[PDB]
Amino acid sequence: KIVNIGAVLSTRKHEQMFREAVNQANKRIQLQATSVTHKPNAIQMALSVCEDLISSQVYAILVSHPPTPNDHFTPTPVSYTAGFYRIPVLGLTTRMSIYSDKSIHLSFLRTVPPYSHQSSVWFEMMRVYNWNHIILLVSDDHEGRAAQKRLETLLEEREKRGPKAEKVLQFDPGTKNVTALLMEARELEARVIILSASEDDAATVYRAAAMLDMTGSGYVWLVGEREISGNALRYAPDGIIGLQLINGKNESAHISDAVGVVAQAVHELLEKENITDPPRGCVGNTNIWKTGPLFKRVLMSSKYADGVTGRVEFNEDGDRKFAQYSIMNLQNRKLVQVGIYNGTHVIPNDRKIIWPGGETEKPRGYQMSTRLKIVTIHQEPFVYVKPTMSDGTCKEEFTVNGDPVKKVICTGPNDTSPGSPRHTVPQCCYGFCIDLLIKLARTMQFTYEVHLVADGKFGTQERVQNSNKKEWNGMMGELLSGQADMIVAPLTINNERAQYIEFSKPFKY
Amino acid sequence: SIGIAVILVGTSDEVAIKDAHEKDDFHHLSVVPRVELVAMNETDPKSIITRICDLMSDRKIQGVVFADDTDQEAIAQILDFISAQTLTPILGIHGGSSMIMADKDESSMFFQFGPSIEQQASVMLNIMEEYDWYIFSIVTTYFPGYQDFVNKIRSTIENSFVGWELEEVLLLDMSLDDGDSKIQNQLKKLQSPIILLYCTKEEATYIFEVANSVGLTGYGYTWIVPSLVAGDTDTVPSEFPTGLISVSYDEWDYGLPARVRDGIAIITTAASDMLSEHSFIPEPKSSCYNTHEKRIYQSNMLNRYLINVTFEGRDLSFSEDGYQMHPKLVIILLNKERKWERVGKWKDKSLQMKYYVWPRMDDHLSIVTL
Amino acid sequence: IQNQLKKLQSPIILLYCTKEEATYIFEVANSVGLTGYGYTWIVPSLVAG
Repeated sequence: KIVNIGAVLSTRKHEQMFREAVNQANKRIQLQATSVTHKPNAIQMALSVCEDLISSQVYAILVSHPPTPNDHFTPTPVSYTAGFYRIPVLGLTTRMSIYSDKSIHLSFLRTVPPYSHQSSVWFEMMRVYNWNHIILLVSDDHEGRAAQKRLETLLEEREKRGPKAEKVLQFDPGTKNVTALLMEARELEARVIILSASEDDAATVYRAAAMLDMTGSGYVWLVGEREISGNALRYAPDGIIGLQLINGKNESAHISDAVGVVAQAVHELLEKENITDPPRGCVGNTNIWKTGPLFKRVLMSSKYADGVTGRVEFNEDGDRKFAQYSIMNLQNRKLVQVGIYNGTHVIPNDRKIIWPGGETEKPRGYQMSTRLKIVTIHQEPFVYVKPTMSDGTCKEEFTVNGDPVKKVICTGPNDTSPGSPRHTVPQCCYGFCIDLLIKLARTMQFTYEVHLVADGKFGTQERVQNSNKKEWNGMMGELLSGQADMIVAPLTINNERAQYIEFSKPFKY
Repeated sequence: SIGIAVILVGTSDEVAIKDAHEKDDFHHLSVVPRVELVAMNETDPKSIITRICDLMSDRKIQGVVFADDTDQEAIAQILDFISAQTLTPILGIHGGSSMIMADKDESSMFFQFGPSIEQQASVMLNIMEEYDWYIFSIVTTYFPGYQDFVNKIRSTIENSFVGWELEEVLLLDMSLDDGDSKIQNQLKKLQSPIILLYCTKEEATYIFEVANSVGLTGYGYTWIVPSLVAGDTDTVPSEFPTGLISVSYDEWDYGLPARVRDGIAIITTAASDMLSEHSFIPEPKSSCYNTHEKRIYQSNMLNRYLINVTFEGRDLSFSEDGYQMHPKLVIILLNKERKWERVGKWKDKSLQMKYYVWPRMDDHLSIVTL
Repeated sequence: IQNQLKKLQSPIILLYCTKEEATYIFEVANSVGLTGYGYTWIVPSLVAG
């Protein structure tokens, strides 16, 4: 018989190219070609696909990216009207981040992998340069959350120190004050930043970083392909590392690969026993074509046709795996490919790679910041809270032994009240824990600046149904927030607080 | 005037809904319930979309209550599609099987008469606590929503002070026979009297068959399956034993006329509140063929004010995804006669159980004390 | 028998029957989930051979 493949194309030239491709692939039952141009709206597009369905309805509908950067509003209604009858849909070029949904899209095969592949190659590259701490941040809700989840899943392996995490951060695509998060970022240890924001978001981040000068020969950058555009390059400092997958804008090559893979798929499906061809009708066809599930299962199991994307293989997600990615960089506004990553082979191009900030040597890991922020609490037998004098110091009293009290000055909302909270004058405090911290500093040569907490709160795992998440609020909260470093207050031990943080050997019972 | 449409396909529910005007409860003298009870027999996507566009172009359509008799998520799919393209909010007032909690996008939010799977898990755990059987395990396949469901379950476990011990969480798949043997082994190593699953009716039949094959029957092993994936089709296969319990929307207790009345009342109240606060009536351009008309997507999102209204003196708010903020579902348990019986009624967030004990199938002695 | 074996919950099981019935019971046991991981058996050689 004849399997007339229904196809939708953005340009008539590509429609004629697909006609020539199917005419060439007919050499390998035969196959015909049904073509239809795209519509400006989803209503006319769906109506034309329904008119294209009543004609043949024996196909695996494919789609490509229009010149508009949406690439979703056109392929979505055809996928919906296909899944209405459990008909698979094929995708050549689009943002597979949102399209990677087995529930939304019934059967979808993306030729171009989503940014999960970018996160994977970022992890692979980080596993090479021995960098064990990364400051990641995302702006887009859906794509950013998916990339962060994929990164966390990849890091959940390995059950050296090993790169686990430094600080996860989310943002907005339309914000203009990312400097708030960038201050905390620069206040951390490792100068390894990775972002996956949008175009204008990346431009704003680049502007804020240039205002902060986040390129002092230590700031390693890893940027996705969604931000290597010239609009971002107008604000992007040189030396950053960009990504670019193979066969980016090769539309004809993608169409050739698609017609080849669907020819292989139809040749594999026509060898089965039961073939319930879908009815040539869009109206009244409120049933499920038996060729749908079986066709999906036989195309996803082992089918692999040659083409332009090399040894293409469909992973267990409906996406083409084992792709090639050109590892480019911003070597003085020149996107030179420092290497090519394909499958698992980390292959550098042996080019003279320069790091941002004029440095020619590979930047090391985090810089050990010899400065800690100690949080404490008011407790009579261990820590003391006394007001300072006029000049700012406090009366150096003595004991029966005549030894100095070696007091220290800690800034804390300690002199105010919970009724009128305000940043006080630094109060001078001393005690047992203070002397212990003095000994620790004299042993390890620290540069400390201790301070109390806002509302006491030794520690609480407060939970609520407003956000369905439980967070630590208090001294331990400030500790886990990132502003504090270590607890020197008389903190008790228990299985609850030992989950998030780890304690040391006791100095009292 | 308010342009409301009551779309029905498959079945026929011609009722006295015309009493909405006789109710006379709208204080604002700018909203008239110009309802249009449009009916049809075919259920083709193209025909449905053309009829929707024709209805939106005939009168000033602002909110459409929908009813059907089929069972498919394509209804919610095309609803989200039309809410994204034409930006027209509709209402799934029990919608046949359209009252099925499904994901959506940042389009015009359309409410569905169904709760979240998290609420189903919470009421299931409450029923389990009414029986004091604080031992359960999780067995599910590669079905959508499994991750969020198990995360909500784990969060509810870590929000109590009772020994809720999750024996084993299982993520499975119906791929081949070796996977089936592994599933059988893991089920033999389950040893839990309470098991929760979520998948379609055919996979449920298959898993019940393999369960009663490996030795999982209704003697002491009871199950808890959400109705969203099970469905109250009034014909249970022989695979599912007489021990399963589920919770579904109040289809047997909250009638379709009451549901559509509540929906049109919510629509009317939201429209009145919006056109009284903003005082600027947007023009519902029903082009269906003009891309230049897409510039009308500049006013405030109607879903924001739609999901924060109430009517009939009852809290009828809507969630961010389009769920119900209203209690009083129906707890359904199938008896030995292969028929679904409404024993419990999860009303007002309470477990209205009967007999003060689970009616299980000579070794049950009572005692006196003092 | 499969139900009673699922309700066995014992790591040590003893049986005595011919080689064909032993093969059959081992087949149904590894089908219902009785393998050599933690469930060991003791069978007399008079009937095993």
